[PDB]
Amino acid sequence: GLPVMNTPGSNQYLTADNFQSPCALPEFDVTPPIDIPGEVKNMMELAEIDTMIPFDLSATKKNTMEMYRVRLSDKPHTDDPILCLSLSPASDPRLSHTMLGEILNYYTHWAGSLKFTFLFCGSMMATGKLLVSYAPPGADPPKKRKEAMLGTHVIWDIGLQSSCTMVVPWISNTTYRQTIDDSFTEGGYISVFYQTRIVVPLSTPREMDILGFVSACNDFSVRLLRDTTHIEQKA
Amino acid sequence: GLPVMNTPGSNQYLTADNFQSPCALPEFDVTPPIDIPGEVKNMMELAEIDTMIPFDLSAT
Amino acid sequence: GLPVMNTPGSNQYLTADNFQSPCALPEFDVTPPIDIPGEVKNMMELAEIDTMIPFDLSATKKNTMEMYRVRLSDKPHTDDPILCLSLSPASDPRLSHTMLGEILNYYTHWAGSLKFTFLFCGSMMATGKLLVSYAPPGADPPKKRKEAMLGTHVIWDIGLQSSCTMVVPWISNTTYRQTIDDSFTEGGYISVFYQTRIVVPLSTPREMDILGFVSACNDFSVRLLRDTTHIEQKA
Amino acid sequence: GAQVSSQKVGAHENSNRAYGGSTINYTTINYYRDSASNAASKQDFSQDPSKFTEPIKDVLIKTAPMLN
Amino acid sequence: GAQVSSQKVGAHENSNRAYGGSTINYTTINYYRDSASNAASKQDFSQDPSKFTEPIKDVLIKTAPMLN
Amino acid sequence: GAQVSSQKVGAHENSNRAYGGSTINYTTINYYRDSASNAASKQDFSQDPSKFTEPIKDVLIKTAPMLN
Amino acid sequence: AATSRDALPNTEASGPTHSKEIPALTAVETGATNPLVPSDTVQTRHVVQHRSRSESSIESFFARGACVTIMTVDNPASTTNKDKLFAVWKITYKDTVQLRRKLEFFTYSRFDMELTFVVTANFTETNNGHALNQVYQIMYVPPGAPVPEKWDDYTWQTSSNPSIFYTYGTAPARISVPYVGISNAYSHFYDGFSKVPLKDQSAALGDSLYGAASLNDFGILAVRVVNDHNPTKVTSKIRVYLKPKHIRVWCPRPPRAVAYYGPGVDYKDGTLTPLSTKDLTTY
Amino acid sequence: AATSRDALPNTEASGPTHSKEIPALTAVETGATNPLVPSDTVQTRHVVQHRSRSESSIESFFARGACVTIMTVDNPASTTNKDKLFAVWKITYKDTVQLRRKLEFFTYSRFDMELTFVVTANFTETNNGHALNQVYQIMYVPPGAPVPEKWDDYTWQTSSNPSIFYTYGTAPARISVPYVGISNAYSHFYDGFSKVPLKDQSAALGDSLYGAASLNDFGILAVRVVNDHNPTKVTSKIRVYLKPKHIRVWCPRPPRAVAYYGPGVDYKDGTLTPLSTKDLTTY
Amino acid sequence: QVQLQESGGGSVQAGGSLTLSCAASGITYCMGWYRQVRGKEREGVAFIKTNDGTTDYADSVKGRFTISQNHATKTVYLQMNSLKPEDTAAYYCAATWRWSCPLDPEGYQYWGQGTQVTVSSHH
Amino acid sequence: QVQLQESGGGSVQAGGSLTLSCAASGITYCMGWYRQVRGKEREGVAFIKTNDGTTDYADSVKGRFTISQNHATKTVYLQMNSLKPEDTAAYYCAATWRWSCPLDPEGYQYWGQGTQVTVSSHH
Amino acid sequence: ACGYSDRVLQLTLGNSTITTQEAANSVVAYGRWPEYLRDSEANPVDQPTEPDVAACRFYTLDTVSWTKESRGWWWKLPDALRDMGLFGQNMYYHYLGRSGYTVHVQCNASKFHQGALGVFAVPEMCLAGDSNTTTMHTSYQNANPGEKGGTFTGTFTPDNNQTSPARRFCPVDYLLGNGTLLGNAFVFPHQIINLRTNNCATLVLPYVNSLSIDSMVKHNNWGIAILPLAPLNFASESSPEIPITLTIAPMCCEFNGLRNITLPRLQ
Ligand SMILES: CCCCCCCCCCCCCCCC(=O)O
Ligand SMILES: CCCCCCCCCCCCCCCC(=O)O
Repeated sequence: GLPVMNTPGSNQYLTADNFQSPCALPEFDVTPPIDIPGEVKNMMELAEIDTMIPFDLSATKKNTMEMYRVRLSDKPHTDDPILCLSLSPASDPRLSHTMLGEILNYYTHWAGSLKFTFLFCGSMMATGKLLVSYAPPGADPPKKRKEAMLGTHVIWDIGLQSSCTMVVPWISNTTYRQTIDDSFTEGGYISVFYQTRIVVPLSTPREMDILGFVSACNDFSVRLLRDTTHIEQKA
Repeated sequence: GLPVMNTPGSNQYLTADNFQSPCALPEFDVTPPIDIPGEVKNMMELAEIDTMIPFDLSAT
Repeated sequence: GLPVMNTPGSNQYLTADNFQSPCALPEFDVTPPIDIPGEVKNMMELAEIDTMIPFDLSATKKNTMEMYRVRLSDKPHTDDPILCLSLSPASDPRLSHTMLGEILNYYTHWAGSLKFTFLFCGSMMATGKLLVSYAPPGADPPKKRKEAMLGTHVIWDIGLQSSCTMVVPWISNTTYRQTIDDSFTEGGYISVFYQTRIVVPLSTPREMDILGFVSACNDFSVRLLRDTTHIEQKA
Repeated sequence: GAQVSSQKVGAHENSNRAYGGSTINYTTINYYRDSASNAASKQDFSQDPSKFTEPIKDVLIKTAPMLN
Repeated sequence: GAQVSSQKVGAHENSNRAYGGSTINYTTINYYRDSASNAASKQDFSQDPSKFTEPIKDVLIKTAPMLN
Repeated sequence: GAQVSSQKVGAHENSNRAYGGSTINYTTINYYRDSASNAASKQDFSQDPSKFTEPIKDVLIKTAPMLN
Repeated sequence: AATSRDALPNTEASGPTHSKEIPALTAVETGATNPLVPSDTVQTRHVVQHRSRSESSIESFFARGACVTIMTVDNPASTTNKDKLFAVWKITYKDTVQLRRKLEFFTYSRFDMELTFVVTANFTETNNGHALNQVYQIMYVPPGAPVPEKWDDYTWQTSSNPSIFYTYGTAPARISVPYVGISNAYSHFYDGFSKVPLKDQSAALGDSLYGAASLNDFGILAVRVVNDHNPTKVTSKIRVYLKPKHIRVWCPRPPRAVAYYGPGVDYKDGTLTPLSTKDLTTY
Repeated sequence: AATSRDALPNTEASGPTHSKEIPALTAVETGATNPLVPSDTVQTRHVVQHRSRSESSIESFFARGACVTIMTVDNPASTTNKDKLFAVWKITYKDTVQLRRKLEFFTYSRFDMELTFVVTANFTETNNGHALNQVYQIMYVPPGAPVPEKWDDYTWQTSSNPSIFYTYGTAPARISVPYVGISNAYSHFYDGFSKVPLKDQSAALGDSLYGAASLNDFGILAVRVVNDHNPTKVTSKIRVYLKPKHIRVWCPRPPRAVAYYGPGVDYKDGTLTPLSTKDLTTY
Repeated sequence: QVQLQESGGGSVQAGGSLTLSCAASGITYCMGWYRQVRGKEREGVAFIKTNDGTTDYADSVKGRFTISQNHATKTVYLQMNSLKPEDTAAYYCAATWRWSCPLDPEGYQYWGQGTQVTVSSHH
Repeated sequence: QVQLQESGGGSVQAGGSLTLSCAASGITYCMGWYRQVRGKEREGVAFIKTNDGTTDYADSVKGRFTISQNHATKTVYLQMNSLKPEDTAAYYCAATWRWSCPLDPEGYQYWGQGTQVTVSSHH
Repeated sequence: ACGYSDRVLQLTLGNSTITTQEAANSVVAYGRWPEYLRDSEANPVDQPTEPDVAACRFYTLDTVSWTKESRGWWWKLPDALRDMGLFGQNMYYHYLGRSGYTVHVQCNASKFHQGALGVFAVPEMCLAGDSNTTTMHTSYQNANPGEKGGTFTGTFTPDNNQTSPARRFCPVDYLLGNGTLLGNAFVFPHQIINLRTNNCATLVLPYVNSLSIDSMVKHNNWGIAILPLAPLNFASESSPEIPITLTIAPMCCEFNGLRNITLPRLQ
C-alpha cells in the first residue's frame, strides 16, 4: 500500500512528546466528574498567593519557627539594616523555600513583578515607620539607609492597617532572568530600615516580630520546565 | 513516498486493541444468519434474572 | 491500519534534509523579537560591499598592513605593470581573502559581475592618469600597457573624486564558473598601468599608496553550497 | 469515503477551545474489501431485558397482584 | 473530520509568502475510539486567581482601606 | 488544512501533459503544535542591499559627482 | 475567554500622585492578598506586554513522562535451581519521588494515564552464550484478578486481561488508560481509615492503617519473558514511564519539604532539616 | 515583494556615450559603495537574465546540519574498578569550528534549533563477548537542574526533563527546540563582563571573565547506557548534529581569519599567518 | 518475585517478649499479603493486608501478638508478648497476592528461610 | 565524566611563588565548577565557575592566590605567591556541575590524584 | 454611612449567634459557599435527611490556653463535632454524609498584648506518624482526639517502644505536621489573628472531597490547625496567658443511609 518513507526520529521515545496511542480499556465507563470547589488552571495562581518568607536562617534559628521572625526593637535611631536580601527568588535560601520559590524551581526563566508584603506584629500601643527598599543590581549592596533610600522604596507607617506592600517592578536587562545564582541576570537587593524607630510607652514589650509574605503580580510569567533540586531519592 | 515517522507503540501487540487487518479468505460466502429466538446484547440482562442464592454453606 | 510500504530512503539521515520533527519544549513561551537595525536576508548583500584587496603578498609584506598598499611613484613613463591579477575571485590568494572571496568559498559556482574600485591615496597636489584593465582569458597574459589597452578597460584620472570604478562584465563560456583554479572556467586578467605617470611639485612625497576594493554587481549569483578551506580544527 | 463518529468524552481537558467542550469526533476508513476485516464499531445498541425477565404470556403490571 | 487549529508563531521565517506571516495552522485527526486516546490539545484556558487571592466575602477595592 | 505551494521547475520532463509544463505544486501539512516543529518554507524574500551599500544620509544618483 | 497563550495585562502609564487612595496599605488579616500591579507603588511607562502563561498551564506542567517503576525479570538456564523470575508490581506513582512531588501540589485530580515501557536487557554469566531477540509480556491484573503464580500458568492466557507483547529492540510499548478512579477524582491524600474500630468487637478486627484506601488501588502489572529457558541467563529490566494527560486538579497544598519515607505523609528523623545557614543582614 | 527565487535585474542595452554623466567616478570616502551595473562602463546587449539568488538566502545558507559534539559513554563489566562512564556536555556550537565560523558572519540571531543524534557503538576487549542491542538516554538538564551524579541516580527519573530514549540501530533521534534565548537574539559575541568590579569590595569578588554571559548558557546534555552492566565492555559515541531553521540575523562581520583558540575571540601565536606568498606583478 | 528473610529471632525466657523482623525483596508488598505462620511444622498466627488495615490473628494467639507493616523499609514484624513455653516454635513469614487464602499453608507461593525462637522455661 | 590531573607542583623556599596546573578530560569544564582544595586532609582554597566570572577564595588565603580558566587547553591553574611554611600542603583539584556547593568537601564527584607542594623553610 | 464596618459582624444559624467587633471580615473558602447536594452530582438513592437548624448551629468546643511555650493546635472535622448534640447523633446514625462549616476562632487580648496566630484550614489535613519503625500506623483513637484536639511540637521525637507503641501523631510545627513548609500554608483558606488588628477569625469551608457524599466517622474533611506565627508577649511579664476558643458550625448538612447506631472504640 501507500508509499511511505521513514525519517530520522522513527522509533524514538520522547518523554515530552504528544502522540495518540491505543487504548487498554476500550469503552471503559468514565465516571463523570463533579464540580469540586477550588480548581486551578495555572501554576501562576499558586504563585500569586502571599508566602511567608523564612528570613533569618542563622545557625540557631534555622529549621524552627524562629526563621520567620525578623525581630524589631525600641533602640535609638540607626541606619543599620534590619534585613538584607537577594532578589534571587529561585535561588536565595531565603526565597527558594517559599511557594513562589518552589514554583520557579521547576522552570528556567522567570519574569515579571514580585510583591513583598510585611505584617507588623507588635502591640497596638507600639508605633513606627520603616523604609523597605529595592535597588537594582550592578553596584554596591547598600548597608546604610542613606543608600537604600536612593532607590525604589516604600516608606511604611505602622498603624491600624497592620500591613504594607512594596512592589518591585520588573526592571531587568533581559526578557527573563535565570532562576539561578548568575550575575548577568542578577536580581538586586531588598532592604528594610528604620525611618524613625519603634516607640513604645511604659508597660509594653520592647521586642516584637514581623512576618513577610512574598508573591507575584499579574504579569509574572515563567518558561522552560525542568526538574527541581529540593528533593532526592538516595538508594 | 510519503514522509512518515514511527512513534512509540509501533510493533506492539495489544490484546485489547482494535485495528483492521487483512483477510485470509477473500470473498468467502458468508452464510446469512437467521433470526434465532432469544438474543442477548448486554451482560446486564443475564444479571437481571433472579438467581438462587446458595446460602447455607456449612461443612455438611 | 493503513496499508503502507517502505521505500529506499527509510531510516537515513540527510544532513541537508527538511522534515518536521517533534518538540522538546511544548508550549515554550517564545520571546517576541524586536526590530534590531540592520537585517540581512541574503549573502549577496554582504558581497556587494566593497572589500579591500590585499594585493601585494610578497614574502616580506604578507600578513601585515603592507599587503594592502600598492605603492606608486613619480618615475618616468613606462608600460610596465603596476599590478597583475587573476579573475579567480574564489581561488586567487589575492582575491580569496576578501569578503567577496570568503562568500564564494562556501559555494561551487559563482556568476555575474564584479566591480573593482580603486582609491587614490596621495597628496592633493599630486596628479595622474592610470589604465586599469580587464581582458578575457585564453591568451597571453599582458605585460605591456599596449596589450592591456586592447581589452576592456577604464582610463582613470586622479582628481577631486579620488576613486574610480571599472566594471568587469560577465563574459564567460559557461553560465557559471568554478570557484577554483580550473582552466576551462578560467576568469582572466586584471591589470593597472600608468597612462601618463604621476606628477608632483616640489616639497611633496614622491611615493604614496592606493587601496583596492572588490565587490559584486546586482546580477552576481552563486550556487551549490559547500564547506570552505579557510579554517581547520586539528586535533 | 470516511466514517466520522463521535466519542463519549471522559476527562475533559481544560479546553472547550478545541478539546473537551466542542464535540470530539474520530475518522474511520476501511482499507480492505472484506467485512470481516473491518474494525469493531462498538457503537452497539441495548435492549429491554424482557425476553428473560418477563417471559410471560400476559402483561405484568408491577403494582397489582402477580397471581390473580 | 479533521481538526485544523492555529499555532503561536515564534521565530518567523523570513517569509510571509508561506510561513511566518500568514497564519500557520495544523491538522489533527483522531484515530481511536476513546477520549483517553486523544492527543493533548494544549489550547487550555486561564482564569482569575481570585479563588485564592481574594477569598473574601465582601468586595475588595485596591485603593480604599482594607479594614474599615 | 493543507498548504499547497509552487515549485520552480528545473529539468522539465518531456511533459506538459502532467509534469514540466503545467505548474507543479506540492502539499504541506503541519503535524505538530509548535512553530518550531514546522518545516522550513524556503519561500523567503529578498531585499535591496542599500542598508549596506548606501548607508548615506543624502541620496545617491549614480551619474552625478559623488562629492559636490 | 482567556486562554493559555494570551498576553498578560498591559502595563498602563501612571504619574505623580497625592490622593485619598491607598494602594500600598493592606492588612493580611483579611486572608485576601492585596492585588498591586506596577503602576501603583511606582510610576510606570505604558508597556504593551507580550509574555504569556502558556507553558504554565496545568496540562503543560505535567506534560512530561515520569519514571514510576523498574521491574526485573530474567531467563535463566533450564538447569537452574531457582525459578524464572517474573515481576509483579503494585501500580502506583508513589514508589519514586519526582512524579509524586509534582502530584502533591494538589489535593485531587482526574487524568487519563498514558504508559510507556522502555525495556532493556543483558547477559549475566561469563559465557559467550547466545540469545535470540526476546519477547516480553506486560500483563495488567486488576484488583482481585488471577495474579500469576509461575511464569507459565493458565493466567497469562489472558482472555480478559489487557496485555502487551513487546518485541525487544523496537519502538517502546505504549498504552492509554482513562480515569479509572472509583471516585470523581483520585485522592493523593486521604485523612481517615478504611475501617472504624468498634466497641463490641476486638482491637484486632477493627484496626486499619491511617492514610490508605481502595481509592489508590487499581491493580498490578506482571511482566515476564515469553521465550523459554535458554542456555544463557539473560536478565531484563522494565521501566515504566507514566504521563498524565488531559488533567485537572483541586485545592493547592505546599510541596513536600523534607525527604520522603513510605507511602504515607510520614517523615523519618535526621532528614528534618530542609534549609541552610544564611545571615539576616547579608546579601 | 521580491522573493528568493526571483530573476535578477535584466541587463539593458546601452550604446555609445559622451555626456555630463559620470558613472565611473566615485569617492569611497562617502562610505557608500558605488552601484555600477554592466551597462555603465561598457556597452552591453539586452539580456533577459535568468539567475536567481534562491540558494543564497539566509535560510538556505544554514540549511545543513552540523556536528557540534561527540560524547563518549560505555557499559563496562560488573566487575570493573571504574564507574560506568556517562557523558555530560555543555550545550554549545563553539566546540568545533565549522558551524561556528558560519554563525560568525553575523552579530545576532534567532533560530529554532533542530537536533540529530547518530549514535554508534563497538566492543573494546579482545573477547568474543556478547552484547544485546543497547538502549540510549539523552537527557536535557537545563541550567541549574539536577545534573546526574551516577549512571543510576534519581535524576534520570526525569519527571520534568525532556529526554530521548534511542534504541541503537534505528533511524537517528531527533528533536526540535525553538528560540530559547533570554534576549531577543542570541549573541554570538558579547563585549562586556557579567560583573562590574567595585570599589568598596575586593578584586576577587568583582572579577569576571571577558566575553561571556548567561546569554549563551542553555544547559547540558547527559547521555548514558540504560542497559546494565554486561559481561563485555561496550563503548559508545554520541554525535550531535545541530541545524538552524527559520533563521534571521543582524549586522555582518568579517569571517574568522586565523585559527580558533578558546570560546573567546582570542587567538594563539604561530597561527597568525593567514595568507601566502604571491607576487604583485604576476598572474 | 519477592524474597523473604526471617530475622530478629532467638532465645528468651518465659513470660517475656520478643520481636521478629521480616524484610523482603523488591517490590516487596507488591506480591501482597504478608503472613506469620508458626508451628514446628505448619500453623498460622498472624495475617496481614498490604493495603488498608487489615488485621486478623489465629484464635490460639489472639490478643498477644501483632503484625505490622513498614512499607518504607519493606519489613514486616511480629511483636510477641507474654511468651510461654508453648511459643517455642519454628517461625516463618509468607506472601501470596491473592487477596484471600489465609487459611491454607499450601496456598502460598513465597517463603523465607526461618528463625527458631525459644521460650526457655526459666521460671 | 571528566578526569583530573594535578601537575606543576613541587618544592620551593619560603616567600616565593609557585604555579599549579590542573588539566582535565573531555569535555572538561562541562562538568563545570573547578576548584582547588588543599589541606593535608581536606580544606578549600579557591573555587571557580566555568562560566561568567566568578571568583571566590578561602578567607585564610584571600589576597594571595588566584584560580584561572583556560577553556582552550582545558586546564585550570593556581598561582600561589608569597608562600609561607604553612602552605606546604597536599594540593588537589575538583569539580561538580551543581552550580553551588563550594563549602563541602564531600559534595564533589570528581577528584584527581594530587601533587605535594613544599614551602621549604630556607629563610 | 450607617456604620457598616468590616470588623463589626454578626453570624447566625439556627438558635445560635456570634457577634464580633474586631474582625478582618470573613473568608469564603475557594469562593464557594455551602449548599446541598445537587441532583446532578448526586450519588446514593435514598431520601436525604436535612436536619438544618437541628444540626446547623454553633457549637463551642473546649477551650485551650495560649502561653509563650505553646507550639500549636489541631482539630479535625467532622471529628471534633462528633459529640455535639444532634449533629453528633445523626452522624453515628448514618453511613454517608456531607457537611460544610463556619469556623469562628475567637481569641482576644488587649492593646498591650502582641503576637499572631495563624488559623489555617487544610482540606484533608493529613498529619504524620510518630515512629521511624512503622509508617502509617497511627491508631484511630489518637487520630480522632475529638473536641480536646491534638497538639503540635517543636522537635521530632521518634517512638522507640516496639513492644507497644504509642500510635499517635507527632507533628512538628515548622512542618505543618505533614512535612511541608509552614510558610507556604498560606495557600489554604486562612486568617491571622494578629492581636493588634482583630480579635477573632472566620472561615466558611464548603464540602470538599473527591466524593459527592462520604462516610463521616471514617473520613475527615477539613483540618483546623492553629499555630503561633508570632509569640505572645505581654508587658514585662514572664508568663502571659489568654484563652483560645473555636466554634465551628455545620452548614448545608444532610445524611443518607439510616442504620443502627455506631459505637466506636474511642480509647
Ligand atoms: C495495560 C496496563 C493497563 C493499566 C491500567 C491502569 C491502572 C491505573 C493506575 C492509576 C494511577 C493513578 C494514581 C492515583 C491514585 C490516587 O491519588 O488516588
Ligand atoms: C532534548 C534536548 C533539548 C535541547 C534544548 C535546547 C538547548 C539550547 C541550545 C541553544 C544553542 C544556541 C546557541 C546561541 C548562543 C548565543 O549566541 O548566545
